[PDB]
Amino acid sequence: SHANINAFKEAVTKIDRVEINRRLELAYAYNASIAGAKYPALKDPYVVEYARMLEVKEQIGHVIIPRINQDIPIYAGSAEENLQRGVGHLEGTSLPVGGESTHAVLTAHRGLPTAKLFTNLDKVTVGDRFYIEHIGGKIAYQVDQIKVIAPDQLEDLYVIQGEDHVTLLTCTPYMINSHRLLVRGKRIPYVEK
Repeated sequence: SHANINAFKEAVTKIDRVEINRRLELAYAYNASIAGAKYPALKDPYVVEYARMLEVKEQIGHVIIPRINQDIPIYAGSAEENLQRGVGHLEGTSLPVGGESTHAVLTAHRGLPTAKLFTNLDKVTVGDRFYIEHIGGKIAYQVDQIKVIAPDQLEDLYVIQGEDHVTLLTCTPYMINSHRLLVRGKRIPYVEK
């Protein structure tokens, strides 16, 4: 739950520097591929192996949003039962390891009584930060843009060359769900410790 986020942190440091690196390289190449593409077409999210190099205890990292006090693991795919445990990554977009010309897209449900999750995302504001902890470390984002789009539209979801973004996508307005809320971070250097 919050308990399988620790399964992550701990299991990671049992993987040695070399192995970690090899996996990271695979993710980078995957991202380079997407960078250079010409367009995947992204099935709006409303097994999956594409991100195995990143998977540790069936998760690909976790995401921390301080403003809403969440720390939620991230699972590959927008799969139906995975969105009950945490955050799903939209296949077709960059893998959430950052780097020049990336754009990862993460997504989560709102208003599940037990989970919570992205329900409180509307409370997030340009200027807040959020952080992504994956096999090779923590990376940090600062919300530069906030947008509301019809589900048909996706142009905002694609890689912007030269730039490094992560989008936290959810449905909106609350309990109406006719459009999508996009909360966009822009990479900043990590300095929290």
